[PDB]
Amino acid sequence: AKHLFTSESVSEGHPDKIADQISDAVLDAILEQDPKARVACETYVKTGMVLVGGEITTSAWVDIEEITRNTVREIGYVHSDMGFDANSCAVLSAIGKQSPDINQGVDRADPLEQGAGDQGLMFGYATNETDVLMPAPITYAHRLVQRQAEVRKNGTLPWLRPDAKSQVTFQYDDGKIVGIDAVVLSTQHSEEIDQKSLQEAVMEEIIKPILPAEWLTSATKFFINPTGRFVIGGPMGDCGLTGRKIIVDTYGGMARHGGGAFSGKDPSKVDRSAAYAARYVAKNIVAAGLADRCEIQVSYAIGVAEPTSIMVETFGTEKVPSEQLTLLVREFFDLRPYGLIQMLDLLHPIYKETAAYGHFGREHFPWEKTDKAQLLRDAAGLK
Amino acid sequence: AKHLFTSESVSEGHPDKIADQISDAVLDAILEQDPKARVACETYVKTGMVLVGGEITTSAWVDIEEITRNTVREIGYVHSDMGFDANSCAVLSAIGKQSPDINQGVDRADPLEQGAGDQGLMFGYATNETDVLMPAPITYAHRLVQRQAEVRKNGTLPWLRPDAKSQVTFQYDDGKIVGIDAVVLSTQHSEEIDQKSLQEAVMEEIIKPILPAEWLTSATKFFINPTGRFVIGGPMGDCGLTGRKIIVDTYGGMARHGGGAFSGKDPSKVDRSAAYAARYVAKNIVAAGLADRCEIQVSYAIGVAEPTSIMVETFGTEKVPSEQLTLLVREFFDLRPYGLIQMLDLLHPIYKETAAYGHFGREHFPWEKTDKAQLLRDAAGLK
Amino acid sequence: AKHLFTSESVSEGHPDKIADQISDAVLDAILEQDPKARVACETYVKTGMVLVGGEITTSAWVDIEEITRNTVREIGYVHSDMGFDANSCAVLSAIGKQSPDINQGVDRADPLEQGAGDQGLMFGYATNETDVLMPAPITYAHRLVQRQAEVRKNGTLPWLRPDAKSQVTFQYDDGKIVGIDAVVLSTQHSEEIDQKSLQEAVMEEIIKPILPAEWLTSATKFFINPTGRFVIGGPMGDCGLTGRKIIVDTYGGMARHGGGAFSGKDPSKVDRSAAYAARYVAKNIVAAGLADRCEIQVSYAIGVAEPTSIMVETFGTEKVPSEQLTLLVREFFDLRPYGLIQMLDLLHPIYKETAAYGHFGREHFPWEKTDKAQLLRDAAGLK
Amino acid sequence: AKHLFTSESVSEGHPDKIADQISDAVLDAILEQDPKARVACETYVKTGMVLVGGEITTSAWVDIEEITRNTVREIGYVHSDMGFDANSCAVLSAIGKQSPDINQGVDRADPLEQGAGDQGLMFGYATNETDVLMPAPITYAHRLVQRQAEVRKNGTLPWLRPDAKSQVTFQYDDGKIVGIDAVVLSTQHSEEIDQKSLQEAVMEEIIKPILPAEWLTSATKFFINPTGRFVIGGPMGDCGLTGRKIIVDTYGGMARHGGGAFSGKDPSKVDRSAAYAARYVAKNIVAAGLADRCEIQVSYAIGVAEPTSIMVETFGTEKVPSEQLTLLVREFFDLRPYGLIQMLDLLHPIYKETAAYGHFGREHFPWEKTDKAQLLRDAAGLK
Repeated sequence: AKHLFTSESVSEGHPDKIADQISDAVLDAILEQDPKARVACETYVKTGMVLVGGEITTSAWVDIEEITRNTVREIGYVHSDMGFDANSCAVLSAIGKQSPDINQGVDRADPLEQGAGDQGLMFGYATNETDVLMPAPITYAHRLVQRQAEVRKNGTLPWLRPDAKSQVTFQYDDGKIVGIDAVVLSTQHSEEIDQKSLQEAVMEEIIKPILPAEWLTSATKFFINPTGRFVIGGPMGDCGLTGRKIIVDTYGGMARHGGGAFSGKDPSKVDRSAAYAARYVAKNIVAAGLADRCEIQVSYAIGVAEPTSIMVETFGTEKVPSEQLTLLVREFFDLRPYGLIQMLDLLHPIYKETAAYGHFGREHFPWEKTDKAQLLRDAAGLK
Repeated sequence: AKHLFTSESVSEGHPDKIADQISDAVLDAILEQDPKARVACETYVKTGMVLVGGEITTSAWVDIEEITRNTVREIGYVHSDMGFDANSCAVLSAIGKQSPDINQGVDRADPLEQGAGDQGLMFGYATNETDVLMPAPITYAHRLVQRQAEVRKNGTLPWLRPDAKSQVTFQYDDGKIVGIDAVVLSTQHSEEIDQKSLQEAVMEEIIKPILPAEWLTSATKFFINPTGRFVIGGPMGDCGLTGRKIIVDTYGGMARHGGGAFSGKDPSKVDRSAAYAARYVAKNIVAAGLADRCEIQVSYAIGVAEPTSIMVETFGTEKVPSEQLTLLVREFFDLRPYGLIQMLDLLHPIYKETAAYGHFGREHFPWEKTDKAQLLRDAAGLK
Repeated sequence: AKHLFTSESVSEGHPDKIADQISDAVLDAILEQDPKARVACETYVKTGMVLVGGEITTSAWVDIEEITRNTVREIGYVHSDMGFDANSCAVLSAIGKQSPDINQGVDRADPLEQGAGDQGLMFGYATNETDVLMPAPITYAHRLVQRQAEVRKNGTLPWLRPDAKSQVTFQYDDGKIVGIDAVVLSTQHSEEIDQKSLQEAVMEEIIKPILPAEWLTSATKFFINPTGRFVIGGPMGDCGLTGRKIIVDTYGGMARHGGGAFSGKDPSKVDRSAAYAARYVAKNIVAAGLADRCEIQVSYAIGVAEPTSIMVETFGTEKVPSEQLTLLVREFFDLRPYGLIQMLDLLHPIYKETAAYGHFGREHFPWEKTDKAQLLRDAAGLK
Repeated sequence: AKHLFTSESVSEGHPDKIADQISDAVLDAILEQDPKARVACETYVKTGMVLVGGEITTSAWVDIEEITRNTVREIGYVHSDMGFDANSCAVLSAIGKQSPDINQGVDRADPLEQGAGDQGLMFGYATNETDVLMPAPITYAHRLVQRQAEVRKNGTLPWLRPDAKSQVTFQYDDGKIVGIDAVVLSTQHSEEIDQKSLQEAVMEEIIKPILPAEWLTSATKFFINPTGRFVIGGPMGDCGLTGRKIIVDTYGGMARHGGGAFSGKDPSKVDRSAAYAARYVAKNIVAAGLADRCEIQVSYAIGVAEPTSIMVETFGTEKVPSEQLTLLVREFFDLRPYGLIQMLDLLHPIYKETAAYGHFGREHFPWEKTDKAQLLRDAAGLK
């Protein structure tokens, strides 16, 4: 039953994903020295200023002027003829520090893996459409621009200044992907490149090697780079702030995504840590037999680490009844907040990368390493 | 089978909304001198500062320093131990004024109606779930703390500083409406009101005579601020950020959401303007009997008028098989970008009411009026 | 009786003189549209931000983002490889606007050329050592860098990025300048120029044509460009704010300079307008006979446009007694504040230039046009 | 012959000083972890904001956000209708941390004592004009509103908000000391005190028992705030600015002043450090009988230890003909830059007391101690 869904992934580059980078990048050293830190990181960016604002609390003492500077080096904005160089661009910073004690915090927490957390409604999903478990669109969006960040940096094309937007559409007939409608990839590029050669370059080294031609029709629209030219890119003309690029980070479109800001929270801010657990259970369910597609919802108000809701659903997919799914899950991996810190050893430095390419997708994440998966087949049956 | 859900909200007090309000307020005040300006602003607010940074094209001159200022005025913030006073509140303009022809990022159509925007994805969702064709957990969340305001200006309960977060937690059975499981208010109270004291006048006056009394279980969990001492609130401690609470700005958690910029953009920018129109399509596709819970996707590509993908699920409940109506929409809801503009009488200041309390929700703004409805039933067949 | 005094003039370029430029440059259009405006203009500059802050009040409505941008074009900071380009450098702005009425102002003013002004102690001086009336050092400081801004811009040397510091020393034996000890001129320059050629270039096209060799010894030290190289210049590594480069603007060293911020005040701020009158009388006295060297002091508290003090002194120079000097002066050109606005027609746009090269010195200033000069000889005698 | 003078001052309340205070406070707090850091900061303050922007080299980590904050605390600003509260006051770091070797601008000597700085000019001036060898119009200005503070913390007159401008207006005859002509206080008063009411407790308690009563004419003009309603004061309306009140920071108006950076620089930067030392030379060259009103110039050139010009006028009154003592100084006051450092025991936090109320003025800081004095009299001849 015919559908053609779409998704956008923007690469590190597009100002919102810069922010995400500075944000967590203050967070990583402010964690590496003190993983018990509470930190958030609302970076604003545009034109000449990276404002790294927000509130911290660690033993650690992170330098911000270079953290900020440095990842703007890293993603590659270096002379003005692009649009803000890493190095004559002010970092200002308005980080409110409270002091590092334990007691009157924004909750109070006391036996360790009980009693805790804050307000937000975090969904999870994984599904079998893909080789690893993410909906087919955001994958062949994210991947696409991830070859863009391979094929600038290494020296393959010398010309793709890295603010790249990349959209993709899949002709959803049934359960499977029969077709894939239009690949929209715009990429910023030097004054060197006449468009016909970019129109050519993109399709060799960025697109064709990562779109599986077995789907690729003779209906499928290449829309590479459509508005004239792109030279000035990154904040030079536009404005960009922390992670309101929030769909692209977690199932581009397909995620019931219950209000939630991803990068730059330490892991006691539940909107993030708790929601990774919502992935860890969903995938862990899916590839292990118990259904063709799994989604969870988990939800907390402030305080009660006894979680206010577990809305598991499959949409006509399940192995046992919809109820026994829930049943198994609950007994198997507790999602009280300081609980999920523990399950997958979170506060040690895995962050710069969660900003930029896929917050879950690359098989090296604590939330992504499917493990207590094959331990689900056994209580369903041996499957 | 049965489910629980949750849907948060924040008042005109929560930093993120206060910011968002200001950005819509500059959008708005830019339109009063003319509507045809492209204009996006983004604020960041916290502590002692609001920076209204953005890129504006317009012949309007509006002095942002006033607009920021009496907007924070309209949120009640005066004697500073209420978080930040809107008299000392610093104000920084970083809005880049471009006049009506040399921008980076323009290029266009021939008649008005064939133009094209920048790219992305948008959805909208209806349901006679409750009154309006909102999925009324976000709505009973919202409505509940629509009353925090009513109170402040109406004198009656006096000590409420502006902030309100909230979660309604409904349980749901597979049809229409079962019972409340939990409901919470966090208002930031006066210094003067005793903790237990506050709870009750809340109970017997904010919460109940909003939140619809038929469903009241002997186990409806009632969290009036399990923290209590919400007092240094407002724009302190958590920072502002324009255009972040997108979910509670759009459809409980019940929304399939696109990445994106609801507040702070003129109705060219099809981030917002497609996803307003996708309630014009949704409410209507319910309102005329032909389903009972649509969600139509729209997407667009930059440098194209003809959109790239449009899909109206029907979570069951379709009173026409399917590709019939998805021609009907194609027949009389011109999804071409500038088309929408003219469809939704969108070029007017209208907008500062948006940032507040659902964009679609309230019966006023043209995005929920049942205009094109019986014109479908008699069209998809003649019934 | 031997002395060797020094002075520094920095060119437009050195961050403090940038500021001075942005400052008055907001002031000129905010005057051109409304000369009755009160405006001040504390621009901060460093690295990536020009902050143009301060308070205004006009009918006018000056754009600031381009004013700010534009004079950073003007003095020539254009690609990053210098240190902040005019155009990916944020201008932010925090200009506090009051509204344009007349009554409760920071004084109250009522018949026109009476009753008025504010607190400050403004000295004036002119003397005969120079062709026009300024002490010999600041002249052969200012002039020097003013050939630097001729010999970059025009295309003579293609290489002097314009943040130039220039110091000069005069062997003061008696009343006259018998000698001139050391010309210290550092100038910023491309990676093109090996120093020996700069060491050569400077002495042809910048120094020798403007130091009168008739003084120039074979003792006189050229100190051109001494710390290694200068490439990055202007705010790129240092920080710069409005007119605290305050000696160089008014008799580099030799001015009793009674506390006072020059650029970017409109002319009801007495520290500036009133003090120009302190020049208009001193020069007007000097070249017209009545003494070899004249200095005045004038001084006001807030309010009483009847000026609290007139400390005229010559230091053993006078034609009549020191007293009759005062006597003539008083009868001749009144220095109540709204008085001196009038004498020399000040509020019409002469400002961008008062920041940068000499606040008095170039023979086209209202304060500098000596006129009621020859009308002093007559009441002394016919001399 | 006779003269009038004037000398202003501002308290720890006037914006410019409040800023200056903070910048010296960061300088200071940077020295506590080590003295050898080059460090310059500059603040800008106003309304809701303090940005401590600057360039620091140091191994110290000091968190500016605290230092700015409890400094504005120490200026008394709390309940916001007193101008700006120092709890909501936003704080922005733009201090560029460089570690101990690759800077733009270093290059140096071989022993410590032959090093060189950046360039400029400095003067210092003594007189047993009144007690200390200050020209005590700035001093009776200063001293007078040194008492505004004494009062606030001592409880007695309570309603004084922190701001004080002031002008003493002395008349002078050609020798020692004649009569007061005028004296004014602008304090910013409470909302509560009646205008006439305030004047008198001012009169009979701030002004008199500072300002030395012998000289009290039947015509000493007494301006207690001819404006009266000074109330919205502090850092509002006129902006802050680090390092601007240089005259009232240095020598009435009676100072020959060099351009420059008294507050906010470590004692390398011979802006400040030469002009502290030129009171060590001045006070001393008076203190040992050999003149009664010196002013020695020093200057330096960048890339030279040996200074470029040094001159000790004697406005008459020289008890040694001249070039004799100007060898003596050359003999035992090593004016070579790092020399001074070691001469003036300058590498210590000392400094936040400086920004307040004369740099030289008070008998404590080594810049007014009569160390080398009788060691001259017996040296310039043996008397």
